[PDB]
Amino acid sequence: MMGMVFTGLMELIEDEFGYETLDTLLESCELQSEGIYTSVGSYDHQELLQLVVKLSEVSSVPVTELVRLFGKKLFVELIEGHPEIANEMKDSFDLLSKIDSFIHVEVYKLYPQAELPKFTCDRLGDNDIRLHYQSKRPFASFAEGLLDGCAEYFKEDFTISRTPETQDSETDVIFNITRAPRGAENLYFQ
Ligand code: HEM
Ligand SMILES: Oc1nc(-c2cc(-c3ccon3)n(Cc3ccccc3F)n2)ncc1F
Repeated sequence: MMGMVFTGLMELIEDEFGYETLDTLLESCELQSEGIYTSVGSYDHQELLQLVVKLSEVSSVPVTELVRLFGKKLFVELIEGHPEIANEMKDSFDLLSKIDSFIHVEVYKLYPQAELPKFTCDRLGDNDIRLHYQSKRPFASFAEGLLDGCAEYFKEDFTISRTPETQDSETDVIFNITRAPRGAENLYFQ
């Protein structure tokens, strides 16, 4: 995921502010080749970061506020990119129990330039679910951008939380997904 992440980013700055602004972004990153390929490569992580820090100084958009909105655009692009991937899904909850089984397994088999960490899923009940992610590069803001984007297309109301034990720790993060009434809050505390 790097060639199509560039596609979403180019389309976002061109429509939101202009092509002149997109021109400045291009100037910051010198391009040896054409500069716009297709999804099939695999650049560095700093490459994406360089275009992110320029987007944080050119539009004055924070790296966290931009990571949220960016998550929404690219995720719905995949929905309109794989029509039968949407048909096979039944709900966002089922989506959580399908992410590790076939979604990232089918891609891994048909795309060897990607690598994934460990994923486990415990079930506490109906209104509580737990997702454990073991990775050395855990960005909570990025994860919320993709999970909430999915709940954006469906228009549901799920809330992704986190625990304080690994709240400020890396390598392992404990997430808590809770199904709220969808129209109630401040029922208990915290
Ligand atoms: C909400 C749905 C999904 C979740 C939560 C999810 C989550 C992830 C995570 C956590 C990463 C790596 C991010 C990181 O560790 O920093 C990732 C990467 C990737 N995802 Fe997804 N993904 C989802 C759906 C998709 C979809 C729709 C596609 C396409 C079929 C897809 C293709 C990939 C590929 C190939 C990677 C490899 C790792 C990378 O992005 O660098 N993902 N996904
Ligand atoms: O004219 C167009 N406008 C938009 C658009 C639509 C929304 C929106 C409206 C309701 O919720 N989000 N935004 C807000 C926004 C989103 C992300 C970044 C900056 C932003 F300002 N931008 N997208 C395509 C167009 F062709």
